[PDB]
Amino acid sequence: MRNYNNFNRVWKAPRRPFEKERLDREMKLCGQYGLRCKREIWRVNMTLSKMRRTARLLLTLPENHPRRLLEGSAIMRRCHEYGFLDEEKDKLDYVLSLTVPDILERRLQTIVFKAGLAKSVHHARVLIQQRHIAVAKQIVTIPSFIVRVSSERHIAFADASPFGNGRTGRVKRVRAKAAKRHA
Amino acid sequence: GIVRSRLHKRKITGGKTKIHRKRMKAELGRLPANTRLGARRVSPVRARGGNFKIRALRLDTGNFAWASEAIAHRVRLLDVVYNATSNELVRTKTLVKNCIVAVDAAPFKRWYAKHYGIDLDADKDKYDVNKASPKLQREWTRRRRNHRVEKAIADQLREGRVLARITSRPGQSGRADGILLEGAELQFYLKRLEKKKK
Amino acid sequence: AKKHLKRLYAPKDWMLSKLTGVFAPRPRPGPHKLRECLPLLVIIRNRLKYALNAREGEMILRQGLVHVDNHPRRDGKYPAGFMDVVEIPKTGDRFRLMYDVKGRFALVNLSEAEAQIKLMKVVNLYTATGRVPVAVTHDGHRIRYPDPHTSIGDTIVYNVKEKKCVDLIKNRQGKAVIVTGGANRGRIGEIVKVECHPGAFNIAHLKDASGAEFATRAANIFVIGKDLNNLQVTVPKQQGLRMNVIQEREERLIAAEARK
Amino acid sequence: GVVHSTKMHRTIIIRRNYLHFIKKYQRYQKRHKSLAVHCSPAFDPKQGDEVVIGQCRPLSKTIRYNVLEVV
RNA sequence: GGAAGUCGGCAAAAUAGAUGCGUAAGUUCGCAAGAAGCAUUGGCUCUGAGGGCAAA
RNA sequence: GAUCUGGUUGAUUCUGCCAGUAGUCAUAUGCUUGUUUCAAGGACUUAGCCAUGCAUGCCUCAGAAUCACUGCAGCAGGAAUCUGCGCAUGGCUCAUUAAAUCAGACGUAAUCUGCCGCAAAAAUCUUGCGGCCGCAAAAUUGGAUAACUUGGCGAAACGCCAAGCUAAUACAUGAACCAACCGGGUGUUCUCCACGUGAGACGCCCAGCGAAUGAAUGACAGUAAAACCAAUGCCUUGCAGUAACACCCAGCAGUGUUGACUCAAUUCAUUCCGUGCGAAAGCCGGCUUGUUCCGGCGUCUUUUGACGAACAACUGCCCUAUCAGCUGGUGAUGGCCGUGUAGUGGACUGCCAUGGCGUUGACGGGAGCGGGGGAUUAGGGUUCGAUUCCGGAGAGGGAGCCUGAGAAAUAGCUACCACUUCUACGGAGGGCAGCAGGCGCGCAAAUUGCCCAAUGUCAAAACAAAACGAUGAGGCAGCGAAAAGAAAUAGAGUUGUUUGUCAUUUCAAUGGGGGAUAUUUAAACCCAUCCAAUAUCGAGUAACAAUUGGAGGACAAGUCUGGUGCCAGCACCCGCGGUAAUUCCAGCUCCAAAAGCGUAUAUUAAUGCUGUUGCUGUUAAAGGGUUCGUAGUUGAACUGUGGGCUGUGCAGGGCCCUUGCAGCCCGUGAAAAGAAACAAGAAACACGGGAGUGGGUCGCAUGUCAUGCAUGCCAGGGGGCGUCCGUGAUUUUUACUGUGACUAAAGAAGCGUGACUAAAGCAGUCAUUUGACUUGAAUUAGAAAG
RNA sequence: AGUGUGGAGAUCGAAGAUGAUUAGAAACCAUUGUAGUCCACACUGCAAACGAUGACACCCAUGAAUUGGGGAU
Ligand SMILES: [K+]
Ligand SMILES: [K+]
Ligand SMILES: [K+]
Ligand SMILES: [K+]
Ligand SMILES: [K+]
Ligand SMILES: [K+]
Ligand SMILES: [K+]
Ligand SMILES: [K+]
Ligand SMILES: [K+]
Ligand SMILES: [K+]
Ligand SMILES: [Mg+2]
Ligand SMILES: [Mg+2]
Ligand SMILES: [Mg+2]
Ligand SMILES: [Mg+2]
Ligand SMILES: [Mg+2]
Ligand SMILES: [Mg+2]
Ligand SMILES: [Mg+2]
Ligand SMILES: [Mg+2]
Ligand SMILES: [Mg+2]
Ligand SMILES: [Mg+2]
Ligand SMILES: [Mg+2]
Ligand SMILES: [Mg+2]
Ligand SMILES: [Mg+2]
Ligand SMILES: [Mg+2]
Ligand SMILES: [Mg+2]
Ligand SMILES: [Mg+2]
Ligand SMILES: [Mg+2]
Ligand SMILES: [Mg+2]
Ligand SMILES: [Mg+2]
Ligand SMILES: [Mg+2]
Ligand SMILES: [Mg+2]
Ligand code: NA
Ligand code: NA
Ligand code: NA
Ligand code: NA
Ligand code: NA
Ligand code: NA
Repeated sequence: MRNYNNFNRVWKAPRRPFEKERLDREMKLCGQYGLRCKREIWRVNMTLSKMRRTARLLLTLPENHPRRLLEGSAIMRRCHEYGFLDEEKDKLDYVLSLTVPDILERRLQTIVFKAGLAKSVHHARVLIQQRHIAVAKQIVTIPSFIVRVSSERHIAFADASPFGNGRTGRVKRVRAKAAKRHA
Repeated sequence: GIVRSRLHKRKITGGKTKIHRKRMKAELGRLPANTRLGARRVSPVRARGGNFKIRALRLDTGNFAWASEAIAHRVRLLDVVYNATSNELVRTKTLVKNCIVAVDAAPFKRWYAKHYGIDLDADKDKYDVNKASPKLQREWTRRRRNHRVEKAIADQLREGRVLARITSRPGQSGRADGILLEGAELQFYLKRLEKKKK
Repeated sequence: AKKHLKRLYAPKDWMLSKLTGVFAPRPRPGPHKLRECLPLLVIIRNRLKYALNAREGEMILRQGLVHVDNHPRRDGKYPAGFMDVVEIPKTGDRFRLMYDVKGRFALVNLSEAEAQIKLMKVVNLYTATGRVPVAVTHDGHRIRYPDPHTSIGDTIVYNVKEKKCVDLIKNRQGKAVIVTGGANRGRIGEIVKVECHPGAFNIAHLKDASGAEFATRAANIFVIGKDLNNLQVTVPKQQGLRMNVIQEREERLIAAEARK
Repeated sequence: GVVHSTKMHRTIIIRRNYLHFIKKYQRYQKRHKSLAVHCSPAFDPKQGDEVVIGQCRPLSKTIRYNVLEVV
């Protein structure tokens, strides 16, 4: 009551619940990127739909339109920093051609797996959720963290993690404590 | 209580307004003064904002003005002789604005004698026009050479009572001021008063 | 008689967050209107950051440590609107309340012999008892004997220390004005024409330094000088020049990049 | 407006005819608004004449305008 | 108290003048209808309104 | 993502509904639930009823303490009680309600307005002394009455007498001179002057703000010269020259404002009777310590402007005609004179006169608080809005009222009607649509919690100091799978049994959780941080063990195996079950979503099945039997190729034509001027009170009793301008379209910004510093009317 | 078709009667017959009142006809 904190939704379910082709493609994506459920794919779908709707509205307007200029520059910038679009292509019609894998590549789990800090995409999610990966000296625990191209270089193991400058984990800590108990 | 709102009034279409609120103090009315001719009696009324309205229940004297002479005098009210609303307001001697009354013409006669040196009563405590210094006599001729009085007014002053019209609202101001009838206004009302007597 | 003012209903220029509280300090009646004022509590807490909360703001204000127009004010609900000189002698603050190009309130730092000067737009002229010509300004002042050439709309230069008028600037074509209300609030331009509509609102057309024409109702203009160069008061950083939004965005991005 | 009725004493009824745009159908519809106006004896308007009216204080329970000129 | 009287309200009681308002089913559209109902009314002292006839 | 599918036939192509399908901060209900973040939460039904508690009070240096209070030794705290102010806000609910309310846009020149801003104020014969007078003057004003005391009454009662104290910034009273300017009326008043528009003293009667009545101002702005007479100024002894004005003021307003005023203000006449007007006859400080010390306060009246109030209405706003007439005795529409009101008004009285409204839907009925906004939607739309912000209304129901700046107030009063509570029977009470909480009612909705730490409000009030103002407003927690965001339930291998599987075998990691030097917090609580810094616990069936719906079709996924046999059942729909059930009841297996997943009922999409976009009517539903015919809707043309020049185009068939350039009394006529075309945004007049001293185009005249300390100092003309007034066109609008103004937030777009991401939020950032960024907080859109 | 009031009443003929046919057969079929049918005036306004196709306007291929009015040989 008398609270003005805003909240909205980020995903939307498909119109047809059971399509063989859609289910097969979504299972492809889930297995390829190690996703807990289809709701992550649907969230990416909603982000893509919003971006493409904005791009269509801007492309309807004439080129000299100040609104088109400002918002197209903003969307170009956002795509380029977040890595969805290659820097070579700078037209407003390349946002319309974006696909779900383009954003799914930018997730911190996929980025860690590709960079080699993890042996698999299911290993990368565990590594992130277990406070082992730090992006630019900041521990990131969210697998869906979309990585900027400038922050791609700074991804490494956390200084507080055992796979780094931190103290030994539970397996070793508990074994050492048991050895002390025996001695 | 009494209200001055348009909620109780029928619409121009003839429909009945459906009132969905209680009466307000900002739309109230109050009972009329019904001021009579008698010894002075008033009652204060606390109006909106803290101010006061002097509801006069009776009045006997007042400030009546000779407009063509740009003067005023406090005289007694002798009668009320005509009301445009109804003759019941004349029978009951009700003093309201724009009502015709008869007042005391002695102060006006005295001022005329003192100002212009003309005694209306002479040709037919009182001021003596022959006592004046001859500097004042030169004053009188300067005033007398521009001004002429009406025979209708002069006849009334000689008779002792002159008709007048109330220009103040007694139920609001608490006083009965007025003006002397002159010109076509006097001839208009004199004709109405002659119809009654015949 | 309303005493409260919700934060949502409060003016946006106060910059009060919607999640901090339910209420905002309702401006007491005074010099400036409720919608066109900046309360002293807001000035001392949300702008100068001298007070961390309303309690400390009250401790500062009730001591008379904050002077508005050379007079100490103990009320945190004091209007304290446009053209007002606010001085804290203990910290030597001495700033004037103006409008910037975005329309928000700005604290333009002043000096000596400038904090003594305040401009007032004559909003009414009437003859008081004794046949005394009185001019009423935009801040509620009643000048008992103004310049004989004073007319409604012209501005007068007031010495707050000596409480006397020192100059009069007439509202004529070619004068430099600042827009006080509307969409063009805070912009500075020169009068090029004033379309007069008897019975309705007059429309003043203005042109700024860059040559951009813009119009506004004649009640929203405030004369501040005889020319766009010879202003009688110091203005905020932007000098009343509205910048194109795209150019401003690119300039801010370039500055942010250059910082790192 | 245009004079619609002149049967009262020192009072006339004027009609303001306009078209109202219905958004859904993208089309207009004709509507009118009758107004009670006080006509000074300085004017002698006939039914169908075209008049200019200016707003004044309530002079009766329906009159809020005064005739300023007959065209 | 109120038809418990009596074959049965028989007999009695009841109602009521004028004026204003108001009035149902049904109906051959004429009625029903004074339907049913409400209200007013005196005495005084006033004030309006409703005309003739003569006169340039 | 502008998307369809199953059911009518032996099959076919249609129409057409039914059924499926996706959402809903959209409610209920079932089953299920590890972590964290953000949230709505007795509107629906009964504007039903309510036990109990608590929600509005307030004191500084600065109104009034002899608590027979306290400390200290008078001083300082001070109960109480007067006094002032608030309590008309906030909170709640949505019952009423369609010329209402509300929204955008306007008014109030028709009004009221405490607080607060900036101002203003020369009315007033008072006081003390002696005998009305005399004399003097830092005016040394007077009655109350609480608390208190005494005696009390009453079963009680936010019930009460009576008598004794005693104060105020309470109440009443009252201040001459100092101390101005300015006007009006007069005297059988004197002094002159002339033989009265004379002049000058002097006397006395009034001349403050606000109010009342009456007169007068509140300008002008469409013509030139002489005469004469009376008076009066000058020149001198006839009119150049001359602001006005018979001294003491030789310029002490000849000039308010508006689009408009009967307005502001001024002057004159007469009036004001409590129903106005102190320097509170007030308080507190400094100093230097003052019959003229200097602050800070407080208060009366007058005034305007901020905060408001009240009133009016330009456009808009659901369904219904099996609602067509509505209004008018006894106001209906208007007029006249009043009355009432804060004001305007048929608001109202009297008297007139017949008006006013309606098929462009009046009147009546039904459903509704109205917006901002929400859901859903390619677009157009459709639906929702009890509910956070704004506006209205109400406090069981009606009505009336008092106080006050403001109430027709309800944690005010009065009375009725419902209900109620106590009683010692005489009496006395009540009002949760505030908060918590009952009881009903229902499908349906939390704690009789903590705190003012923040955000505000009121107040006599900074904070602190013997010395912490209230506040269920508000915040905080509890409850809370309404809703929203992030996220677990394992990861890497070995060996055997291309891969993969399965059985082994490892190996680390990390939570849930358990704690804390602590951190957070008003305090808690969450979060975050950590499990040594010398010194800190913990997974292996990682038992710390995921659920809810399904597998004939629509619709993803079993000719599996048992039961059952038109039974039990299931099945939205089509259907399955009558014994070798793809459909029931089970097992196993597989499918879909997943800390969720079913069901019911709405509503949006689907649905071009409401069709403006964009429907259909030969035979599927559906052209009226036919003509006439008013509303209403729709409606044929026509005032109209401008030319020339120079360049320049796959120009094309001197000509035509592209692009650009410069011309054109830019048809013909007529010649800067005139003429012609135009031009009301024009012309013709005329206004210094017209233009910041009448716009472009240092001494020397004035005069000098003048801060005349001022004025001229190009002349003239002709034009051209500003403003303002007057007078003239046998006068042109509106829709559309292009711009511009005006126009709350929240919400919706959108810019920027790694709150660890995100839903969020408007923050922050960066040097490392006593600070930068002169940090940011961009921009949009938002009907209709104006 | 029906209604009202006058006429008319040849023919055919709802109702009715009789004869057949039939399991039944006041159905079809025979023989009759009232109201009607016809007219005047007044009602009614219910048709497969159909082209199951509203009205006005524009454009629109071919060959053979037909009705009315013109014009030419
Ligand atoms: K809560
Ligand atoms: K009986
Ligand atoms: K009967
Ligand atoms: K009190
Ligand atoms: K009137
Ligand atoms: K009872
Ligand atoms: K409650
Ligand atoms: K259809
Ligand atoms: K027609
Ligand atoms: K026959
Ligand atoms: Mg009488
Ligand atoms: Mg009886
Ligand atoms: Mg018996
Ligand atoms: Mg009996
Ligand atoms: Mg009998
Ligand atoms: Mg009847
Ligand atoms: Mg069929
Ligand atoms: Mg309220
Ligand atoms: Mg109203
Ligand atoms: Mg409701
Ligand atoms: Mg109320
Ligand atoms: Mg109740
Ligand atoms: Mg009440
Ligand atoms: Mg209550
Ligand atoms: Mg009550
Ligand atoms: Mg588990
Ligand atoms: Mg279903
Ligand atoms: Mg059909
Ligand atoms: Mg927003
Ligand atoms: Mg038989
Ligand atoms: Mg028929
Ligand atoms: Na009379
Ligand atoms: Na009767
Ligand atoms: Na359905
Ligand atoms: Na509200
Ligand atoms: Na047979
Ligand atoms: Na037979």
